[PDB]
Amino acid sequence: GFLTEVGEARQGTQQDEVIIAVGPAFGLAQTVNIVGIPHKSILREVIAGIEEEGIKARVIRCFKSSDVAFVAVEGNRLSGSGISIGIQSKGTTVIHQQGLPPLSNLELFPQAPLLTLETYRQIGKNAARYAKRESPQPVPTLNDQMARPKYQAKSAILHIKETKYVVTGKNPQELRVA
Amino acid sequence: GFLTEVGEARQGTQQDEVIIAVGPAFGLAQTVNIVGIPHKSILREVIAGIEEEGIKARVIRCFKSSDVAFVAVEGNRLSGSGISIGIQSKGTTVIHQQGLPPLSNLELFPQAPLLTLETYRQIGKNAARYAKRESPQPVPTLNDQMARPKYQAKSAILHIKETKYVVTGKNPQELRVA
Amino acid sequence: MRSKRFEALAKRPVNQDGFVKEWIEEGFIAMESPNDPKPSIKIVNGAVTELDGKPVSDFDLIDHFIARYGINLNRAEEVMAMDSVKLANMLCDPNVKRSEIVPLTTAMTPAKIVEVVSHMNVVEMMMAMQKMRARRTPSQQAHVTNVKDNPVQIAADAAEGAWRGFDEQETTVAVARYAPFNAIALLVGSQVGRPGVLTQCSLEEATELKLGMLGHTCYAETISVYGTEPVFTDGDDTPWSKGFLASSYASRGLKMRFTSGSGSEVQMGYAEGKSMLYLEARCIYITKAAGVQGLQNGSVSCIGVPSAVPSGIRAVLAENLICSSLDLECASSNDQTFTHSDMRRTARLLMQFLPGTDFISSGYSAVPNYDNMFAGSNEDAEDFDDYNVIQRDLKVDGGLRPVREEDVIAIRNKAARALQAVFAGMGLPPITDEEVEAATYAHGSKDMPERNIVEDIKFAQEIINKNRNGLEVVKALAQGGFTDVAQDMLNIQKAKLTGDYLHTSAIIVGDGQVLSAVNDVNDYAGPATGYRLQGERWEEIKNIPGALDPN
Amino acid sequence: MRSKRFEALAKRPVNQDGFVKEWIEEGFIAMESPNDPKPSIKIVNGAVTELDGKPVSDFDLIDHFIARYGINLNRAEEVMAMDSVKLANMLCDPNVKRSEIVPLTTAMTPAKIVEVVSHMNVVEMMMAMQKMRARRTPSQQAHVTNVKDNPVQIAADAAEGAWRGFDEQETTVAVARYAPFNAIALLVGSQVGRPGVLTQCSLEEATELKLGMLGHTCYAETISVYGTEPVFTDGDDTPWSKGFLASSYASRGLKMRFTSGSGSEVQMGYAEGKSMLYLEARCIYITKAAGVQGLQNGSVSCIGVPSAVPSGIRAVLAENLICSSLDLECASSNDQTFTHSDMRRTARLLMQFLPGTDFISSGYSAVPNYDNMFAGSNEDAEDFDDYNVIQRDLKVDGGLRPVREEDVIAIRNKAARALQAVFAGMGLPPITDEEVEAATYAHGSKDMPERNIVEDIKFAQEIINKNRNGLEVVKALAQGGFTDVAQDMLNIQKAKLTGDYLHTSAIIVGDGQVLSAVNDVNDYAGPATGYRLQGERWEEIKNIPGALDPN
Amino acid sequence: SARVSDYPLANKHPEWVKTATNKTLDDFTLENVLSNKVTAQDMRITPETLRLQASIAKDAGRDRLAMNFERAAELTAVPDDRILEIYNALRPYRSTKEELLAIADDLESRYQAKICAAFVREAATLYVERKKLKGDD
Amino acid sequence: SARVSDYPLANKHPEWVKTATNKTLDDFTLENVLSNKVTAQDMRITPETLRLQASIAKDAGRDRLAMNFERAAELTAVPDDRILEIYNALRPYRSTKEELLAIADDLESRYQAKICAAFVREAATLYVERKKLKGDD
Ligand code: COY
Ligand code: COY
Ligand SMILES: [K+]
Ligand SMILES: [K+]
Ligand SMILES: [K+]
Ligand SMILES: [K+]
Repeated sequence: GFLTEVGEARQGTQQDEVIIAVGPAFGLAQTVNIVGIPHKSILREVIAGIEEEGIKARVIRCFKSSDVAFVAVEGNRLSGSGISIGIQSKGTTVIHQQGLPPLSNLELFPQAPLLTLETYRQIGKNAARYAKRESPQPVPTLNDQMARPKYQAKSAILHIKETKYVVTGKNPQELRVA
Repeated sequence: GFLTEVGEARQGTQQDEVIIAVGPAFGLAQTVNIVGIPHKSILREVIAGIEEEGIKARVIRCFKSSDVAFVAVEGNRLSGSGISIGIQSKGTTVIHQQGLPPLSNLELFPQAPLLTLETYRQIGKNAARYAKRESPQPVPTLNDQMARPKYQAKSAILHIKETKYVVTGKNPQELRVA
Repeated sequence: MRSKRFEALAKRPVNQDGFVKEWIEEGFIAMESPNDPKPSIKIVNGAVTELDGKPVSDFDLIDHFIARYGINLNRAEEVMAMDSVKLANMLCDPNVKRSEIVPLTTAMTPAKIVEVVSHMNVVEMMMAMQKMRARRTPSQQAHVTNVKDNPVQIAADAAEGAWRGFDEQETTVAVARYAPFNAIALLVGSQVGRPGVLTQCSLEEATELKLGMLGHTCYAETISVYGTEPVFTDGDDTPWSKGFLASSYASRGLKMRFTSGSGSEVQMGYAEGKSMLYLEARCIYITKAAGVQGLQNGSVSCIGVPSAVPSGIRAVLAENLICSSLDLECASSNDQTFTHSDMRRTARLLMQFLPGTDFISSGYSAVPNYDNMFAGSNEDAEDFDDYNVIQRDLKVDGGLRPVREEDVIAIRNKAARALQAVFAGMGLPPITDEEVEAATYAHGSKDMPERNIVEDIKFAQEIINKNRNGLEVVKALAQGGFTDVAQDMLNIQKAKLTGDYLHTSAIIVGDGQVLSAVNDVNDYAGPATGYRLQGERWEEIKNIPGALDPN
Repeated sequence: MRSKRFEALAKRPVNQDGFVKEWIEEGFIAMESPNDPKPSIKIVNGAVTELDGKPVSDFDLIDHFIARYGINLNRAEEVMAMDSVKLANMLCDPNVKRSEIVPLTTAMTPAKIVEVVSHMNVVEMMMAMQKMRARRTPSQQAHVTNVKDNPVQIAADAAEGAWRGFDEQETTVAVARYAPFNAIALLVGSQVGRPGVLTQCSLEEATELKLGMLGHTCYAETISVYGTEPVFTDGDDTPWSKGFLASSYASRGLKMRFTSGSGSEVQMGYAEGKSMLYLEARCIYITKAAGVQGLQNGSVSCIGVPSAVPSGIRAVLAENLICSSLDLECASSNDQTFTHSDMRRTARLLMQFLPGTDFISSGYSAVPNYDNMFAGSNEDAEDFDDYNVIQRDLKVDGGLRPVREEDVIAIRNKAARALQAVFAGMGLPPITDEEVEAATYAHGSKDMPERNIVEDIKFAQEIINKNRNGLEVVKALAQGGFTDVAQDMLNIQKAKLTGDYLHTSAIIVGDGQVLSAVNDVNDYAGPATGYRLQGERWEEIKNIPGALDPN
Repeated sequence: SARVSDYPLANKHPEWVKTATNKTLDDFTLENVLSNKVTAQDMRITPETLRLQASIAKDAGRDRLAMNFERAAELTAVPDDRILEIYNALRPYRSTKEELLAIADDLESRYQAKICAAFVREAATLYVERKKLKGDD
Repeated sequence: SARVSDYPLANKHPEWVKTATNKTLDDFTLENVLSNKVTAQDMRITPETLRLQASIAKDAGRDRLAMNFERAAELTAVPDDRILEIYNALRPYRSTKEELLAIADDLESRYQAKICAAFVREAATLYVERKKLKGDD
């Protein structure tokens, strides 16, 4: 595998670290995203995005909800920078920030099948730029009128399955590297 | 103005001609077929196809019905060879034969928009070959599923207009062709 | 400068369709014309003296035929006096029984029943159609044709179409002299797909009857009638020649129906100033009067005429509803191209598909439309998956089902091999193994080796001239290693001896069991009653390709 | 060896669609699930103690809300004891008035009314919908978006859509911080196309309310409710917070509806083993209980979920019918892509289009789908001619009309000009004359000059930060010489002052005339009654482009 | 008199249906086809069968259908080529009045087809009035 | 009380919609907007109007819609930012029970929003049972 819980995740310190909050089945019951991009590669480009911006990249697995907004929110609480990136096993991703209501965000990627590894790295990059309070220009908008026709039912099944690993009230876990 | 009526057509006496039988508005109130080919040009090519085979072409205008089978039957009745070609103003064509029921024929061209001047000449050629009792291979099938969608309403309108020139009981007129 | 919005719109396929402003004086109006006659009847000593305006002195052959044989004169005065709006309400009311309505509608004049259905919208008309449909079980009919009159291909396409669910299949010719081959190929291939499927070969009237007399068909449908006298005359018949023909088919034990359809009279130049629906009602009463059990209508081959004008597709549903309401089987068209637009042809089809009719289409093309010899159908073979998905989406029984490629291949193959044995046994131009394989895997004639049409037509010709009948086909199958198929052919021939399938809406299902309006009585009374898609048939319809098990 | 028939079939667009076999245990089933609860209710001293099998001791927040406020308790036992098959029959019977049914259906429990409508086929549902629809006149709602959030384009498109007949129009954002621009653009352009057209800008709940407080919208619709408590929770609300929100909008004079739609709970992971239809019914009763006048439903954004399973599109019509049977306005979806197939999407739309609903679609895309920011609608701008052709074909009023290129071009032009004046007066990032000619002639954002997102977004965010209100828009209109538009803008706010358009199904037509279920009472009683397409409106519908005048 | 309770004949009363030539349904076997013990001439519906079906149609509320069946029963006695001649005779402009009246006399006197004879005389009379006789086009 | 016969107010009784400000619909003019004779609050619907509409709803057979309009009339007294505050407070896991009860007392005592206070108090006890308060997640 590639992900190792290394205890309950502790509050951030420095405002120059970005947390990647991962759904409760990411890299476990599910290893690839809705179109086959592997979780390790996705974590790989996300981290590489942040780091190369010169910011720390911390990763936790979220438990109290499988909803991408809420798992991102879980992360923004602990991110020393207040910026976090929420990611579901199917691949849907969000860049959050403390002070925003859960169903608000900095940037949303609401059609997972359109994401690419190149998109994942941009997201990490941007998250880092936000963490330095840099105001990056947003990742270019991806949209396809047939994405739902082709993938929404599958998205549903994947979400159903990931959702079976939600633990109410359980605190995010810190995770170690490849 | 290229067609002159020169009296009641009489019965042919020898198997040496094909009658071309045209509807009662042909070359008069209507002067092109459904897709704009000039009546003049149509008549020219069918006549040439017939003559090309060493047979006489004789043209008549029919009045008792504007239906192309009945037009052609009026012509086969009078044809020395028993063979006739029925042509409506809108372009619909039939090769008919003395002896067949009105709604039977040797060859039928039931999608007038698809006919070209090359088709019309081939039709004349085949008509001549029947006249001479050969067994010509039929003009190849033209068919197109969108012909009715595109043209059936227009075909009805052109037929309504030609039909106004029908005269019950008026015998066909032999035509001089300029 | 042009609008880019309008430039994109101008390119849409629907804008290639033919549209026309109404031309009321020439009848180029689908329905509800100000020239249509006010319903009326007058009867003196049991004989009609006035009908829908016209005095008996002015009757044409159609008026005479309808006034004498098309209307229940015993209740005509009573029903004329009823309110047409109430009657229309009765049609769509789920609690007014079909059996309570038919005594009333069959006493209506043509103008009266048109006035009634013209108060209705299409939702109301569909609500009515599911109830008035004569057979409880809806069905389906397909065309099986190709532009080469390839008989091997026709047998294979016919087997596939029967397997997919068509209960009737219809061929016709690119080259008319091929007809006997097409007919035989259709019949053989149809019995291989599903023993019981009825077959017809649509030709000039005398020619088709003779073909039927030789035993190479199971029924006839394109027995045309027309709604004005001049047009009927150019159709080379009268109500009396067509009624005699009807009885001639029955005297040979052959099922038959008439064909009509809105817009024929416009198309053929004489509408006598009336709307298409009013003239089509005359056609429907001619059919009733002749004693013919059923009718193919819903514009049929003239669909570009009502579709061109306002409310033409509503009119088409209305003529179907009049047909069923007058207690005739309705083979409800959906068999002919009128549009370049997938959206538009879908809307036209759902009018019949959603309520269900005796034959939802009278000629779905079971071949790609390039091979359709009635110049294109409203649906073709490439739409089969769509059709099944919509059945599943709406829980509607459209008469068809999903099928497995391997079953279709096996069945197409068997049909071609049986026909090969037929040609060999009858001494007809050989069908080669290569042709059997191509027919097996073909989509259309483009996939078929070319044949020697000179040899085919010569022997097809001789079937007619030497009166080679249907038992020759049975023997060659029996003698050629196809006893099962031979038995099935014999069985469908035997159906011609009982008269059972001569009744309203008859098809033959299961093990040669006749299924008609007489023994499959539509008993609709609202929700949870009447024919309902359910049970095993629903499971069958649910099972479309691509439906992955979520777990 | 492959069948070429199957190879052709495999290529068809419909086979790109997502299909799934039912998964009963996870609620991946559209309706008629063996896990749905048996209808029941117990009342003691005016309060519910039992609801659909569940004791009050076990009620979740949804049960409590529905039990305490969502049901007509005065006739609930009466109606519970009626046969569901009889009640379904009453629903589609043209002679049982809507006013006789509403007291009974509003007294039904969610499981009861689901049971009732599940006895129906789609023809019966449509027959019932045309009667139960609260507004006598059907209407239509459009999406007005683009992938750039380009405001001058939004204003142009808004103007054209209003001119084509939409009575409500909806925008939303590619980038959320652009929202105030979109909203103002939509309002201005909408009033230019037809004064009275209602506009909304769909956002997260607290954000949308604030934009409405500031006067940059006239109503709100995407006020979501969900049918299981865990899903509702992930939606970040409860029935009480959404009920509070509903009244908050009304307290500011803003019309609003909730949004729900089958499949959301499956999509969001907790169906509690129930059918989509049963969970949706709970959503509809949540809406009723909250005192909210109307509802956007028919799966809406979750349409890939019920459409993947059998009878999903029938369930979508059924949930629209439950909505109208509960005396709620129904904005019936037809606003979200679920298929690559034109045939299939047309069948899905006709379910609502044929009978007519309060809003036949709750977001027809008035831009090409590439520009649709709800990830595509079931119809878009390129379908307008088809949509008009089908209206004409069936004599169905689908709420829209054929238009002239010259008129659209003018109208898009005055709207781009107006928004241009507004940005000036407001000191917003300038809209060049360049931009104005492009939006005049655009089909979409591909035809528009790129803008400075940064400057726009900066000024957009400041409109909300600095609470810049509608008056600013109004003055700027007046200042730049668009008094008319500025008046029209004024007139919307006026409507806000009167409260008349807060009622069930209200739209605003003609000279600021409210048209709602209160003063446009649907009185259907069968054929020739209720709303009928006729007179000048029919003439308008007949007048499609390309109709050639026959003489 | 047959009623809808008697339908389908093949199931309810196969015996009632015995052909042209005293063959029964069960006589039509592959074996009998192959030995020619049965041939096309045996495989012909009878006037009796069609009149039974006519009674069932009437019982089903379909009197004109019944009358069609009654005409067909008569026509079973008319040979195939004569059927085609008479059909063609009735088509517009084929016949003179006297030729139709003679077909009618022949139907009645040679085949006892009195209904069809009546039918053809009715067409002759109306073909005069509406001008669809030879020479009227 | 207002009836369906009284609707639309704008058409039948426009003078019943005089603002609390006492100035009619007709006063809402561009000119007046320009001259600042009418201003942003000026177009604030009144509780009076909402109670009118509530009665019509009732008359129309829509009791829950009426109830919503009554809550709404109450809520006209609550400032915009306060509205948002209370809405957010009702969202899952935002508040303690005591905090919700404080909101309801406030509604009742400061704004005489009686119905809304009862609605919030209702929310408070059920959020306890169904575990939607702060810390329940
Ligand atoms: C529309 C059509 C008609 C209709 C219009 C006829 C007309 N005269 O106006 C219709 C339905 C009334 C009709 C009748 C018949 C009668 C002939 C009547 C007559 N006087 O013409 C017919 C004898 C059937 C019968 N039972 O009697 C007949 C036949 C056999 C045929 C075939 C001819 C074979 C041949 N001879 O080689 C045919 C090729 C089909 C086939 N594969 O067998 C086809 C031409 C068959 C065609 C299939 C095909 N492959 O083309 C098809 C489907 C499409 C033609 C088209 O739209 N072309 C496009 C148009 C823009 O071009 P156009 O040149 O203007 O087209 C004209 C010609 O086709 C002509 N024409 C049409 N048929 C026909 C036949 C003969 C012998 C001649 C000389 C000229 C014929 O009419 C049109 C319009 O002016 C067509 N018809 Co007609 C198909 C019959 C289908 C079953 C009955 N039926 C279906 N709908 C209805 C209805 N609403 N009412 C009543 N009956 C019916 N037909 N048709 N028809
Ligand atoms: C399907 C969909 C949903 C539905 C599923 C959501 C889910 N959590 O499972 C639905 C209807 C319940 C829904 C709700 C919301 C709620 C949030 C609830 C939540 N916890 O997610 C929402 C806050 C609205 C509200 N009033 O509360 C919300 C919004 C605003 C948005 C926008 C987010 C903007 C932003 N934040 O930057 C958005 C871009 C639309 C827009 N242009 O405004 C869109 C993503 C908007 C999308 C438009 C777009 N441009 O993409 C759209 C239309 C298509 C996405 C898709 O199918 N992708 C294909 C799929 C295979 O890829 P995927 O990666 O697996 O897709 C996932 C993400 O989109 C995610 N997701 C969806 N929305 C959303 C929002 C946020 C903040 C986050 C973090 C994640 C969100 O869910 C899907 C499936 O898991 C979509 N949604 Co929602 C759309 C709301 C529309 C009106 C209400 N509505 C419509 N239908 C019904 C219904 N039947 N019942 C009840 N309510 C509704 N949505 N949505 N949504
Ligand atoms: K007709
Ligand atoms: K057919
Ligand atoms: K729902
Ligand atoms: K919407």
